[PDB]
Amino acid sequence: SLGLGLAAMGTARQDVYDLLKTNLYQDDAVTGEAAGLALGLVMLGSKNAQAIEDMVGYAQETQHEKILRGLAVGIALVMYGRMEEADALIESLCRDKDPILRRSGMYTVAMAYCGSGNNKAIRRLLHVAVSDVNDDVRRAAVESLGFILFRTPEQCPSVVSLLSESYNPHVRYGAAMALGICCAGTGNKEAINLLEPMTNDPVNYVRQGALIASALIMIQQTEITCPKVNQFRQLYSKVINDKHDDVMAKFGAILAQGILDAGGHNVTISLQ
Amino acid sequence: AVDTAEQVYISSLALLKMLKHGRAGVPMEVMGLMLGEFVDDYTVRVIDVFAMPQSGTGVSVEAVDPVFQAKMLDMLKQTGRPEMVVGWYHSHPGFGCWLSGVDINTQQSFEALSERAVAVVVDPIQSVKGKVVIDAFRLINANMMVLGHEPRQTTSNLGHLNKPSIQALIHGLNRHYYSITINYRKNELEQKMLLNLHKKSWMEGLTLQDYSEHCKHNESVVKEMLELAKNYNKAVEEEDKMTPEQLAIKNVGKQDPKRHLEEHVDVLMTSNIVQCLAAMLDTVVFK
Amino acid sequence: LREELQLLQEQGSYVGEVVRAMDKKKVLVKVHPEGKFVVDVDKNIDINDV
Amino acid sequence: ENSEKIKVNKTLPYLVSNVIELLDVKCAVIKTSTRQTYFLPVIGLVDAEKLKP
Amino acid sequence: AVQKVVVHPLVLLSVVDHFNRIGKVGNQKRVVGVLLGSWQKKVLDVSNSFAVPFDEDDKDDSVWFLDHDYLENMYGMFKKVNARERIVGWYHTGPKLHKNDIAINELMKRYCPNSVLVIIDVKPKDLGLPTEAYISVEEVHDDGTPTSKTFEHVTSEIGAEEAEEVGVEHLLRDIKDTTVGTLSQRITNQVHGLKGLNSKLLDIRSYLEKVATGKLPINHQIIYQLQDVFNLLPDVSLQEFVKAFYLKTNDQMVVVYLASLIRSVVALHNLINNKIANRDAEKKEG
Amino acid sequence: CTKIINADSEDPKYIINVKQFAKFVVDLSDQVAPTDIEEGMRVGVDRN
Amino acid sequence: TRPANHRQLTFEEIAKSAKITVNEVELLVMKALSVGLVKGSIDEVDKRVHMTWVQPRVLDLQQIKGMKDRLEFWCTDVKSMEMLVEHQAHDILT
Amino acid sequence: KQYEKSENDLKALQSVGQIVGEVLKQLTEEKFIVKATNGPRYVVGCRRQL
Amino acid sequence: EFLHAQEEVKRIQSIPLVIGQFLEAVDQNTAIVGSTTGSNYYVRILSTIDRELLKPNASVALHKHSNALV
Ligand SMILES: [Zn+2]
Repeated sequence: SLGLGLAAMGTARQDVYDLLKTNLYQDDAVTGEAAGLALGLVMLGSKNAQAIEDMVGYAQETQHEKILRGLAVGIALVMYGRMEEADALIESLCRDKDPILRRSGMYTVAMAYCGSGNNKAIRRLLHVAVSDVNDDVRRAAVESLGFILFRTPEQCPSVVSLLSESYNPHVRYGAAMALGICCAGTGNKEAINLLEPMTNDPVNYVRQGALIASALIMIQQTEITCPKVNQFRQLYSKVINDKHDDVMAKFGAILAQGILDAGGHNVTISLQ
Repeated sequence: AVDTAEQVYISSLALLKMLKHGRAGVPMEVMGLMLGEFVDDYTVRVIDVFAMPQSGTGVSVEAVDPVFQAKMLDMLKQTGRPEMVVGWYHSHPGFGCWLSGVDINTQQSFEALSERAVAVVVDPIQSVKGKVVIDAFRLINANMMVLGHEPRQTTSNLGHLNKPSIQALIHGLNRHYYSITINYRKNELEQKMLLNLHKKSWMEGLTLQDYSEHCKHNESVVKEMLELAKNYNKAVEEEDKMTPEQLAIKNVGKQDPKRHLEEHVDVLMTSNIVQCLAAMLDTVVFK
Repeated sequence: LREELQLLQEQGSYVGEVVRAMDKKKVLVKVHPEGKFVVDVDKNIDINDV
Repeated sequence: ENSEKIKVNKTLPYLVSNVIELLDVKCAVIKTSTRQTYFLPVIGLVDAEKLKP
Repeated sequence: AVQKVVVHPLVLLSVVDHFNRIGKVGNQKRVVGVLLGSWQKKVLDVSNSFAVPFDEDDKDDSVWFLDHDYLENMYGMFKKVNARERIVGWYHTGPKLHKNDIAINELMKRYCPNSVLVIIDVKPKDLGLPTEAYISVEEVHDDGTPTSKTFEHVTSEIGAEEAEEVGVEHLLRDIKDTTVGTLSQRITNQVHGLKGLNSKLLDIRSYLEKVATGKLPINHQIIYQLQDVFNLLPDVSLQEFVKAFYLKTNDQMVVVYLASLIRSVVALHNLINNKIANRDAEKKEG
Repeated sequence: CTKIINADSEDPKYIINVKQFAKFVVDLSDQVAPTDIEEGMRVGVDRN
Repeated sequence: TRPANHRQLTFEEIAKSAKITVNEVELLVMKALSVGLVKGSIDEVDKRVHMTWVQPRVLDLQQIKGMKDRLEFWCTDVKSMEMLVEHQAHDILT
Repeated sequence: KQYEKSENDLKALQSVGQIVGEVLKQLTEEKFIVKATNGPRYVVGCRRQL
Repeated sequence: EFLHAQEEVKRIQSIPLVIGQFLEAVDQNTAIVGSTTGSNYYVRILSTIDRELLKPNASVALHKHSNALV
């Protein structure tokens, strides 16, 4: 189903949509990630009557949570850049007390507001970034900053300047990925200035996301373009030949080696 | 088919039966049973907890009464809900949590009966301030004994909920069982009715705590605040260039500057405002 | 303040007088009310510092 | 069944001790061979008339 | 005569779950269970409870079932696991009590003579009432009324215990508000403290409307004779209580010249200390 | 190792001191012959 | 008859309505204080009798009607002036 | 009569002991200084209405 | 959060504490204390106590587990 939803991504084809429904109503715990992701990919940017309604109707009475997290991204991905038409759905998912579904609305407000400097989005998304109690939905708030602000990458170091200096690591984690996805491939040196204490944190996994975001920003950049390239290649090489770190601490390092030389230095990442 | 990073759901009443039965028999390592449901492959939930009578042997397989087993289950089928047992617990007061010698023997009987039968160890007397020392564990086999136990896979929720503590890893833990993750099934229709009903006082908000106890307090605080102002004068009129950030660190006394300042003034502000606002509203409301 | 509170919530140390050192990061210490002990050193302390 | 339960509740490891006095408000003071003084509200599986300091 | 009951916070909770056990088939809208307790003094204590299979029909409204056999053996098990605990009464839910409650209470007074029932409110959880406790008395009647059963009132509260407040604080972790916050918190204590002042007023509003109208019989014993004591209090005699307000000036005096001056002067230090540190770091930058 | 005060008939009922620890009343194990448990004898005693 | 509006009763009203002489109104009210159906006090330079009264009895339904009107004035004073406090201190409430 | 003695024994199975000590001095209204008969010193309180 | 940090600190001193005696002071906020149980210890101390009450000796209160000065 992941292969079928990816190859038929954005088709709005009825026949792949039908057998993905009867895959969803198998009610297996482990294919719920499989049914929910592919059901959004075939309905990407659609805003259908039955697609949102059946998925938001199914996501409460079930008993597992992999079934919920597949439909979490799926109902976020069924709408894409509607920019005003999701607002009844955005208000509906966040007012509920389901923590996964509140997190699902945070990915939905990200994908409906791509690249636009919406004042109503940056007010509301930062509001739940302060006052909410579950850590996972607080991350998807501060992770959704790059999805709405990647068109103007200059504001992103200014607004995540103190988001990287909270007390919990979860806000600091999604702060680190927000530098990685707002600024795509720029030799910024201001975000790199921010990421240097981020990779020197006491907590392990926020250092991991700092290593990945440092890998995302500087693909295909030589030392003469920005002077922080070979500094971090040997920093990646230090922590991967280190012994006494975590598997969590070194998962981002070996992944950073894969990102930095991707495509044989021929391709790049650019949401723009 | 092998283990992953699981998740343990406990009900709100289940944790309350743990700490109450542990607080009851605080010296002598109380014992009980754990009743829940296996919802999938690798998340376990528990809804119910009932205890066991005290055996002279101790925490072992001999403390399990089979006639108290089946007849207690006989009643809970016809009233409430029938469900399958999913495990057990005991209390270990002398330390935090690790499976001891006679702990691990009765575990092998349970995993021969059930699929997993997760153990639960709780110290009742350590949990004092605002946190509970609860952790659940689960035994491993000998087939992967020269291989890496806990065969965990594609997830990232394993590094949380505890690192292996050194008072627990000096015993078994690692090459004998594994640790598992526990969160709480937090629900509505219980949360607010526990909150508002446990801490509440209706008419307290507009009492007066009088004046004869209150003007005396306003009398007292101003007097040392006068000398606190005199000590505040002394540092301000001093004002010497003896490298004043180094002059302040050689004159540390847990004292004046700004710490022993307006902190008192804030208390003098808040006490008289709440006293006078309660005084003015009570003249308004009553006739 | 939170860093100050976590480090205080920790079991205390023992005081013991060193008689004389063994070789390879080992010493010979009676505590106060027990027998003697041959223990290991930490990173920051050395044999020549004993 | 009650006498079977008392049978399995008289273990083995009987820590011997010394009774020093007896009170009523049934009450007794126990000094063990660990030289520790204890006090009870309830005596146990004996008779108070069968006992003495 | 019972002084008051103490609600251990496990029992209510253990009524919510059993209402939720049958709640998938719940159409009886009432759950009877047995209230275990610890008799201490004239004051009463509650520690535990359990349930019982119960049916009832509004048709002939006296046909119902308390399982004595289930009440003997399961309480015998709780006696075996805990010899401290015994029965003190029973409970039911569905906040309107029903006509059968004379029959359940007068039945199981042969288990504990001064038995007591507690009505909880599982669905109403909003304004001002955790529970209520009833008791039975049988005097002649009164000076002149016919005899009856007449469920009476016992005042109630919610108590606690060490090593269960730990379970209270650690399971909630939601709002975590302290009483400190003396500006913001104490004013809101005056706000919703007065939002119950009219709430009890609107309840005493509705009662004498429907008895002055004259529907229900006038309780000549306590229902207004205690109010006849009440309605003279409110003394507002002016020309000496007007002279309460130089003590108001006295309470004002500490606020005005002490707290407004020093708070301003301390923040004025932060100006000169910053304006020095501004430009003396600016003139040394070059 | 410990020392034994005495024994009683039909049962172990063994009364055993340490002279430094307390005085226990314990049972014999399976690996013993119940004849050679004479009084005043040093005997190997379990820890649990 | 006057429910603590101005409960400081003058002596001539007692001496007329009880039709007792003027010199015996003091021995009459000291007896009612001795029994305990009233807990007032007596002035004699002004000869006005101050009243605090705690003894209850029956109230014929008509006095509930006047009690309703006093409770309704009691209602809108509590209700409206709470709306004053809430609307004034709304932003520090939370 | 025999069953009476058995139920008294089932009641008689929770005398977890009490520790015998003596009051050394009074610290505050609800803090005291006591000492065990062979052990250390402590700071304690009363029950509710002692 | 600064008030909840104050609360959990200022309820470390309402516990049925054990009694020891102050023996020596090492440096800033760390000392040697001997208990009434004997077996001399070495713990860290709080941030609240004014240090002018510990000059050769003091009757002091100690924690149960962490055995700190309170
Ligand atoms: Zn154990």
